[PDB]
Amino acid sequence: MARKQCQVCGQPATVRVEANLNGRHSTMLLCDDHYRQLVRQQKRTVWSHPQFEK
Ligand SMILES: [Zn+2]
Repeated sequence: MARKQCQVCGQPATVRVEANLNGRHSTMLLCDDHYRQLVRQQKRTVWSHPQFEK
């Protein structure tokens, strides 16, 4: 129950983000673009792309 929307914008959140805080399951709802932007803030872990590689 308790329908929540994107906490940033009033659009339907297609992504459910479950964050653990001291065991507490925090359910944060964001749109896809927001979530991608959020993960983007965390930098990129293991990503390789040819820059001058052939
Ligand atoms: Zn949104």
